[PDB]
Amino acid sequence: VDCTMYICGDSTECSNLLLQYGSFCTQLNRALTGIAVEQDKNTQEVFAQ
Amino acid sequence: VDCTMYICGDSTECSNLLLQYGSFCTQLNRALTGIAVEQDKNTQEVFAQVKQIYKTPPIKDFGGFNFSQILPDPSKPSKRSFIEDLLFNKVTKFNGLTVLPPLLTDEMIAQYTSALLAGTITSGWTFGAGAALQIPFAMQMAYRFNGIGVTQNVLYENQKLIANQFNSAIGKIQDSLSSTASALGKLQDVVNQNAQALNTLVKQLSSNFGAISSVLNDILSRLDKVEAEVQIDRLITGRLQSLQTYVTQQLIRAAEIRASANLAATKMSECVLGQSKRVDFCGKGYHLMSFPQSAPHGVVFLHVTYVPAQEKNFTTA
Amino acid sequence: SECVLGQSKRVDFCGKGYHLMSFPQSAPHGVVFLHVTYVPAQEKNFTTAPAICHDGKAHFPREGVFVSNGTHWFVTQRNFYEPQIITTDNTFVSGNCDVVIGIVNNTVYDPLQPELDSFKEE
Amino acid sequence: PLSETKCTLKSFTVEKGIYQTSNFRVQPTESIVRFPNITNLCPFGEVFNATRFASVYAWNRKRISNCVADYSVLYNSASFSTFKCYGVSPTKLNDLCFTNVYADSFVIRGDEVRQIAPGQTGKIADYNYKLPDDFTGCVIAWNSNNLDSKVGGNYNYLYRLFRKSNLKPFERDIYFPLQSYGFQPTNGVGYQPYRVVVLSFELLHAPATVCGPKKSTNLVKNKCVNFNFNGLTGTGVLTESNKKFLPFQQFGRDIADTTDAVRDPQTLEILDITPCSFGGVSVITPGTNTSNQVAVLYQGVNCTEVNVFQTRAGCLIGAEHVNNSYECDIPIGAGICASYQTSQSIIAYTMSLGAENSVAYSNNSIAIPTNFTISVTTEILPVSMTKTS
Ligand SMILES: *[C@@H]1O[C@H](CO)[C@@H](O[C@@H]2O[C@H](CO)[C@@H](O)[C@H](O)[C@H]2NC(C)=O)[C@H](O)[C@H]1NC(C)=O
Ligand SMILES: *[C@@H]1O[C@H](CO)[C@@H](O[C@@H]2O[C@H](CO)[C@@H](O)[C@H](O)[C@H]2NC(C)=O)[C@H](O)[C@H]1NC(C)=O
Ligand SMILES: *[C@@H]1O[C@H](CO)[C@@H](O[C@@H]2O[C@H](CO)[C@@H](O)[C@H](O)[C@H]2NC(C)=O)[C@H](O)[C@H]1NC(C)=O
Ligand SMILES: *[C@@H]1O[C@H](CO)[C@@H](O[C@@H]2O[C@H](CO)[C@@H](O)[C@H](O)[C@H]2NC(C)=O)[C@H](O)[C@H]1NC(C)=O
Ligand SMILES: *[C@@H]1O[C@H](CO)[C@@H](O)[C@H](O)[C@H]1NC(C)=O
Ligand SMILES: *[C@@H]1O[C@H](CO)[C@@H](O)[C@H](O)[C@H]1NC(C)=O
Ligand SMILES: *[C@@H]1O[C@H](CO)[C@@H](O)[C@H](O)[C@H]1NC(C)=O
Ligand SMILES: *[C@@H]1O[C@H](CO)[C@@H](O)[C@H](O)[C@H]1NC(C)=O
Ligand SMILES: *[C@@H]1O[C@H](CO)[C@@H](O)[C@H](O)[C@H]1NC(C)=O
Ligand SMILES: *[C@@H]1O[C@H](CO)[C@@H](O)[C@H](O)[C@H]1NC(C)=O
Ligand SMILES: *[C@@H]1O[C@H](CO)[C@@H](O)[C@H](O)[C@H]1NC(C)=O
Ligand SMILES: *[C@@H]1O[C@H](CO)[C@@H](O)[C@H](O)[C@H]1NC(C)=O
Repeated sequence: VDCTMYICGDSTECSNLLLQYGSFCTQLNRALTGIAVEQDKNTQEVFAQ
Repeated sequence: VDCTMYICGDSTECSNLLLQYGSFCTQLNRALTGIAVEQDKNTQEVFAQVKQIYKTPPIKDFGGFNFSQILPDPSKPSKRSFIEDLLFNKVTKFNGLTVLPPLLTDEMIAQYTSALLAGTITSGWTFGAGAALQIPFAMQMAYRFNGIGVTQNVLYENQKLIANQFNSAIGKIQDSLSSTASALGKLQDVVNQNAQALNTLVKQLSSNFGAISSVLNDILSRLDKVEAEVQIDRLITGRLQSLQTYVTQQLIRAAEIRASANLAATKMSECVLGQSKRVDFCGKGYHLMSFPQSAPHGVVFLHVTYVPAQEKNFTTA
Repeated sequence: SECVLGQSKRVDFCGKGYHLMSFPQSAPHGVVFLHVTYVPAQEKNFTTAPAICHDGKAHFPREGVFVSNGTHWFVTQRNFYEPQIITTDNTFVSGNCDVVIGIVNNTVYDPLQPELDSFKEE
Repeated sequence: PLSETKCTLKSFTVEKGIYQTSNFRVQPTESIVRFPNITNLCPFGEVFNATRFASVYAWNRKRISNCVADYSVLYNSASFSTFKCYGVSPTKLNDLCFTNVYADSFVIRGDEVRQIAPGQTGKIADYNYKLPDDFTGCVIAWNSNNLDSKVGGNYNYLYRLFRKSNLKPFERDIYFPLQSYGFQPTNGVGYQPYRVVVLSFELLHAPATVCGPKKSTNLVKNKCVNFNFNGLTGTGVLTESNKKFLPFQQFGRDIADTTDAVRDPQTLEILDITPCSFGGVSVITPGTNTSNQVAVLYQGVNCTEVNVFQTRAGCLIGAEHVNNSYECDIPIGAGICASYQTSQSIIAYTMSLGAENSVAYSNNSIAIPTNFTISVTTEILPVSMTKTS
């Protein structure tokens, strides 16, 4: 998920006011990315024995 | 982490307005304290599988097998082995951040591992069950080959060959660790995951949260009560949110680490203090033994395996 | 599953010691396992051997190890001292005894020779 | 300490264990105030008392710097209908210290000071003069009935009624769009003219040269104090800098976004700022059904700032070190454990790991059991918890 997309449609005003929260929503993307890699690792560990 | 520190620098006004949220941020400290105890318990469960300390004899006749690359040198101030030293070198404030040190320092971990290792070498798996019972290593090796469907004569006739292969493989481990640090990724990602979480948490102090300034003390120096309280409150709801996010992340990460630690304790119990009949649990190949090695914020198992090779094609019945 | 409905070969999974069995017991919001274990104790120190050369033939045990308390040799199992006279049905053979290391010399009683010798006496 | 634990736990009974209770923080010892000092006073009386003023169409921007402000005498005097400040409180201006100040002088009708506020829309706000929504500063307005109001009208002051475009804030623009107002004192209050002036500050992001009548206090090093450098208060211990500082900067700033290194507002020396020491505090104690004696652990802070014992956990007080090794009863950290044994006291020691032992070994010696024993171990596990909804 893209945070800026989900909250702000395309609006620059909303994006600027989301920036001023700083870097919360990099953390969310980061966590989801970790999950995404991790789900490939699980499948790899199971089937590539 | 101290919540009051992280949110409020020292300001009584911010602290009073944090009190009126009641007892959220005791919960956060409580959770972190639970984690802190829990990380000591994990280490305890892994390494304190042994009832008593065993020190190796000064006799190094084991039928040709060499273990001076995993037993400590008495000469070091911090008694550690060559492979341990390769391991410990290939692993690289005033906001409430109090970095509690572990209960067990790396020297103590090394003591425990040396004890387990010496007991494995001198006593087979018998010290896992009851009192330690001495035995020669060659006969222990025979025992372990009998466990996997190979008769012990195959050892006693091929003893020197087996010892040379073992020593060579240990040299291979020593080489692969003495050059490449990629192999430590399991521990290294954990260390990075924590040091990154701290940095993002701390960097959240630079954000305004809907205020006139991301620094509290500017606000205190430029406003009276009724509006300073508002701007501060904007900061509170969001610094507190950052802290709670950090707590949740650390909790989940700790549960993952717990699963890893219970697995490691299982491996220590079932592959150092004995021989695993579970196929491809401790090493690939038929399992014989293992050896543990200390590592910072982790453990290292060296599985030794019997791997058939160089076969022929026979016609059977 | 692995310690009530059977015997765990996994060392020090269900109780400390060699596992035999278990018994479960109810508990509020939990369960209680009572592992029963075999724990060796009260040992002695014997001088051993890896193998034996009888006529040139190396002998190894099918089970157990060769032991010596003194002026005598025995074979016995491994978690309990129960010394047995060595016989060809306790042991087995492979190869010559120049290839083994740490070996010792001893005569192995054979249970066929006495019956056969009895018939020659007749 | 024991009472702190009892208060923290919300019980009169404390069990054997270590409990975190509070935080320790070195307090300031005094205040030190520092400011730049100029021998000039800022000419604010020259603008409010000027005999002829700027129209709103062509409004005057006078600039202020290189002077010592004195707003308190301008505040404390009563000549002003309203005195409102936005992002800043009017009593507090004498504390801060700024880089520039702009006095924006003009005159306006009364019903239109409803409209002068920043971000508020309207005719005068969008066509004549604009204040940004992020505006910081003070707006003063005072009624004029013998100054810009006079019998026979007063048409020296013009207002632009229409315009084809809106302003970028703080800009001046040079049917005909410009019109005039009649200002007699005979008309009602809404129609009288009002002298209005806007003091738009830029906060410190550069060397400040404008602030109130205060006096500095001489600096100190190596003692925790409550500083104030160019209006930035705060607490910590100041010390000389090992750093090499650049000759336009003032403030060295951290990842935490708090000041770490400053330059003196009236000296060229550079000072490193360290917050004076703190640390979490936890209590070591046994259960209360044996004794009330306790010990204290001042985490992460050693014993030169608070029987004493120094550990890599912190400063431990109330316990006595022992060079014997007894197995752990209370964990602390760094391989130290505590207990309450026999008069009687808390003691600290380096934990043992079980007894030193060694297995006899050779290549021709083995051990076999002759007997055995049947133990029965207990192993408890949880399976469920209370189904809460
Ligand atoms: C066990 O292996 C180590 C491998 O290093 C042997 O130690 C080496 O021994 C030779 C002479 O024996 C020295 O020249 C090397 O410098 C030693 N290397 C190190 C790293 O110490 C050791 O001798 C072997 N054990 C036995 C009994 O031979
Ligand atoms: C089984 O494989 C091993 C190697 O894995 C062989 O051992 C090597 O034999 C050669 C003899 O030409 C020696 O030069 C090497 O030093 C031996 N290796 C080691 C590590 O010592 C062994 O010969 C093979 N067995 C058979 C029957 O061919
Ligand atoms: C080792 O065990 C053997 C077997 O018991 C001992 O030999 C016996 O010793 C008893 C006296 O203790 C004699 O009465 C038997 O006749 C012996 N039997 C045989 C077959 O010789 C032997 O003494 C033990 N060794 C030691 C040092 O105690
Ligand atoms: C086991 O017995 C054999 C003979 O029964 C021993 O072989 C003798 O060894 C000595 C020393 O090398 C030689 O002088 C003899 O010539 C050998 N005799 C024969 C027939 O080969 C053998 O040494 C004994 N084993 C041990 C471990 O002592
Ligand atoms: C001989 O064994 C080898 C094992 O790789 C294989 O190549 C060959 O196919 C076997 N014999 C037959 C008849 O397949
Ligand atoms: C005898 O066995 C016991 C086991 O504790 C031990 O004290 C002794 O060292 C053994 N014999 C020898 C020669 O070491
Ligand atoms: C054990 O090795 C030593 C070498 O010091 C030797 O004297 C002894 O006879 C060896 N024992 C066996 C059973 O090989
Ligand atoms: C303020 O004191 C400082 C001393 O460092 C000096 O630079 C400056 O000229 C003084 N201003 C006065 C006397 O007003
Ligand atoms: C002029 O303003 C100054 C301070 O700004 C004050 O001393 C003086 O009294 C004012 N003039 C009048 C007429 O009030
Ligand atoms: C626990 O508390 C009660 C009251 O102090 C006392 O009677 C009891 O003996 C105590 N327990 C012990 C072990 O002394
Ligand atoms: C506190 O700092 C260090 C840190 O352990 C300690 O060695 C020292 O005794 C204390 N400070 C001083 C100045 O002695
Ligand atoms: C503590 O160790 C020191 C060595 O510096 C010694 O003075 C002291 O006697 C030891 N404690 C005991 C009980 O021996």
